Amino acid sequence: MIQMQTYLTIADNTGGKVAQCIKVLGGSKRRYAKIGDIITIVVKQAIPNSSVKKGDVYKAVIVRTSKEVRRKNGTYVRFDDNACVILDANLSPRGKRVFGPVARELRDANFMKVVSLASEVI
Amino acid sequence: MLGLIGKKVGMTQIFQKNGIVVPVTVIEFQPNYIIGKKTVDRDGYSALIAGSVDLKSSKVSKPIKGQYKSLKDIEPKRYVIELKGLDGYDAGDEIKVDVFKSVKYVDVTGTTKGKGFQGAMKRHNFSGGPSSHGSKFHRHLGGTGQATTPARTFKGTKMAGRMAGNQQTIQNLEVVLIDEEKRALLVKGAVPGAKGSFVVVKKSKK
Amino acid sequence: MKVRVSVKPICEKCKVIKRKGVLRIICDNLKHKQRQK
Amino acid sequence: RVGSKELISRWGGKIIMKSKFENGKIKHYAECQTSKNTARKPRDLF
Amino acid sequence: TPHQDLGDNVIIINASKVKLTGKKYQQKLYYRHSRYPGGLYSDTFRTL
Amino acid sequence: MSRIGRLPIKIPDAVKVDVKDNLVIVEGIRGRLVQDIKDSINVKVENGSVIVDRVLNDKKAKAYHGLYRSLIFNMVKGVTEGFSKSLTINGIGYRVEQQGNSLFLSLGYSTQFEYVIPDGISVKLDGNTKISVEGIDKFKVGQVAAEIRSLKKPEPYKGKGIKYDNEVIRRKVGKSGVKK
RNA sequence: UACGUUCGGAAAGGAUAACCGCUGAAAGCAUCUAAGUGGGAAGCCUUCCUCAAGAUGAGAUAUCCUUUAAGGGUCCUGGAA
RNA sequence: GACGGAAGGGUUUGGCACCUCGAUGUCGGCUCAUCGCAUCCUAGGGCUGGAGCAGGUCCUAAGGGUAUGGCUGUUCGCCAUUUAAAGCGGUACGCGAGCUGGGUUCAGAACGUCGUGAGACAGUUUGGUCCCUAUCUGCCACAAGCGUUGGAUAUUUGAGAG
RNA sequence: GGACGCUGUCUCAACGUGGAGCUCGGUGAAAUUGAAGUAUCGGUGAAGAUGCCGAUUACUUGUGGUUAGACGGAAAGACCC
RNA sequence: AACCCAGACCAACAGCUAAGGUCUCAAAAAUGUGUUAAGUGGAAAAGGAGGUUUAGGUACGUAAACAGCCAGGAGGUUGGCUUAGAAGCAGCCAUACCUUUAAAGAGUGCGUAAUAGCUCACUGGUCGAGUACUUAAGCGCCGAUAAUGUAACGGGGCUAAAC
Ligand SMILES: [Zn+2]
Repeated sequence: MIQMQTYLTIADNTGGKVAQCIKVLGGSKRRYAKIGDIITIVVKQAIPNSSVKKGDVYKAVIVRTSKEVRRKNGTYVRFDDNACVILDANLSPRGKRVFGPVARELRDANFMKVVSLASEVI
Repeated sequence: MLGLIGKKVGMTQIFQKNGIVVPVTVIEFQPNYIIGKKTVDRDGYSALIAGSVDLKSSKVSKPIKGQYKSLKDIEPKRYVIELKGLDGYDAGDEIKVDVFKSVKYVDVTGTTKGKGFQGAMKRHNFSGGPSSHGSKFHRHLGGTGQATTPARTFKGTKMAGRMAGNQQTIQNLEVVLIDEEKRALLVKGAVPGAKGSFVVVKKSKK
Repeated sequence: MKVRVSVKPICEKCKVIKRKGVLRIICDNLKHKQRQK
Repeated sequence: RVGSKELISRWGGKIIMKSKFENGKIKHYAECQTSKNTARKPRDLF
Repeated sequence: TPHQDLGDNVIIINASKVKLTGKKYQQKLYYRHSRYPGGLYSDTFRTL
Repeated sequence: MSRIGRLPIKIPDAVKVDVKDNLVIVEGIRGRLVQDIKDSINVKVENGSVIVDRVLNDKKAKAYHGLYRSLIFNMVKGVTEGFSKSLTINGIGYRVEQQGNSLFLSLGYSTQFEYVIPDGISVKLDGNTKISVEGIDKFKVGQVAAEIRSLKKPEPYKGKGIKYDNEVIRRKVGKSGVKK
């Protein structure tokens, strides 16, 4: 349940460490993004001398949320912080590695390469 | 249209074979009998009168009693409805629950839960005023009309008043399970009415 | 196309007709078609 | 990709769908070769 | 007398065969209003 | 009025015509056609010929004169020789086929069009790109040919579509005609 | 209670706007129109849902009762109201 | 579509001083809408110097929808992300006996300018009470009495309406 | 003015508690008040109609809610002259 | 209230009239001759315009007018050129170019780099008398279009119950 102004952990090795959601894409009054949705983020904090500067606007995909969402088989998975991964123009991960686990709705949202680069899929 | 008088037992969930959960509502079907018939040349239209769970013999008025004089071994029925344009049955018959065995979707009609005198914010999803910044306006209507034109409140303006209690028919409920031995139907989703209220289940229109 | 108030023939091949109560111009040069507003 | 769902009936047939004509009225409509049941929209044949 | 009711009663038969002149059959409108806002309903002679 | 309204109607020998109570029946070798005639116009059969005149001289009657003359003439030419209007299907992958009393059209759309043929009308093919509607009534023949054409109206860039054979399609250019 | 779950926004038919016709005039031609005859839309009327015979136009009908009966109300214990 | 001509709309800025000074509370914002079509998008077309795609222009059509933030009291405007599209007007420039007082429009104080001065200034900044238990009409709901032509108890056709 | 932390201020509201409101019993006002078997729309009119014209709607009478109107009540407008 | 008719001493269950009307609501009309198809009547401009009634001119004709159809629609001569190309058709000067002359313009339009090609004006047959362009008067059509509800005859309705 990421909305506008939410802070997120960037979970990849581009350089950013904190991002802020500034828009939820795909819908007119759309207010919440869930796992596997694409948001527009601004970078609020980055590793020094990186390829990603603080104050740039990118698109990102949500990989962990702290609010559980129902699955078909009745199981709910609720992480412990909200985290996203930056994307380039092709809607593919800009980075080369992903830190920590991700949720398996990326599988269905067709982010197979994010899933593969993740460490654990829950 | 095939229909039955059932009782909403409650809700539960079941596990499909591969693990997918389906939330279901359970309906229990007391025996339903055909009490009479309505004919186009005598009543103006064709329908079958269907009845359900019995009444206590101390509280059946004689008009109701005489309604069942010609029927054999059919006690008076508390819930009576009409099924328009149906055939294949006649007075004294009895409808199984299996008439839905070939049906994929159903429609259920019942009396929705009553919520009493309810305000606008619950009744019509009205937003309210702010709860701070000096506001003295929390869950009131706001403005209702215009100034001088029309110098009245239009008919149908939404205000406070009673909420709920109407009939309602919900459409295209998937049929999950039929259990003849326990006289039960399991549909997927919600069904109007409180526990123990009586619904009418019809074959879906679409 | 040229929903106008003054409908006039443009070339000598345009022709004037009246249909269901409106005045119209019909021609082979479909670019010349017209109806009164 | 969640694999492109083969456009199938509930009776195992493909739904090829066609265009009837009748009396100015042009109709696009659904058809199954297994069961020959005619409707309009393949909603009604899953 | 206009005060009181002294005239007779009338039964009209064949009321569906009244003939009109002009284009009234297509153009005469019968209006009604439900008293709700915007609830103005028209009905031409044919349909009515 | 004008000479078409008064021009006499020849009757072929094989063709019979009869008038009675605001109705006309024309029975020929190939069929029988009927028509209504309005009160203001009178139709007469004499000397193996048909004549039409008007009781009044209002403009409605003036127009009716020619209208009914022409209709009865087409009503007689039909029962003797029948009417026929033809069509051509031009374009890559466009096809027409016949099964019984219906036609199947492949016209680029993602569905193959079936087409019930109304009664009283026959359809003739020439390969799979040429059609000819034949029948007793000119009105019906024109109607059918028109509705088939409407199934896929022609276009000016390449002539693709279903065209009347007698029609001439004005043609435009696309890319290479604008070459500088 | 939704921050939840489930379902619904169709399809089809009739008359039609703009538009396109067919057969044909007035005006030997031509023309969708003047006689007719048609196609044609998130639009209109049916269709989906709710209310509805105080609709005084007060409907239809199945049964009970025939000088206070049938039946209803009050009282009391209570609800899914 | 140059230069001109003929009209509508009564929303902008005005004219006029006809209703109102024993009081018609003035600008925005929030909540709540409704109506017009001169249609922002979705729908149905005509023509293009319309190849397709993407358009331009024009006709018909108001059923539904027509965004969130930074700045400003702001209407407006600008800017950043969007969306199939982020329409134009009326209704006391909708809506204070519904809310908000930021601004406008009191008495404080200071600054700029003018006046000898007292003071003045649609010049600027700050502080600066928003009253009232609903009689009728209107509307949102539930009942009492009564009629429906014998009196009651149930099942319903349906005008009409949402 | 900006930053950090914190939060129902907001998306977005829901539930619970306490005093009123609701019913009954006792006690018991106020301002206002020419009356009234006071419907609406389209028009006209001292130029925004409960009282007029045309048309439409509406069985009779209460109670609990909400103020759109009666240019509401309160202050012989404080602004202008 | 201001326009039109008409100056109230009082009473009457008397008559004739003005303005204004005579289908009905709502006291009062019918007959004759024309127009109107738009419900115009029952709002309005410029302008567009084979609406129609009536009247009057110019073109034109029983020696074959208009329309349709069947043919010709030419040559000298790319008319002179401008221009890179103009052949009838980017454009300029005129066609005071005659000729076999049916009749054929120094070519009407479309389309061609320029031509070609397809057509027109004109003329011959077929058929057979009004046609082709204007003017005057009476009713009409589009133009005609805002917001609480048909709302610009009072309404019902009316093709006269309109003028
Ligand atoms: Zn032309």
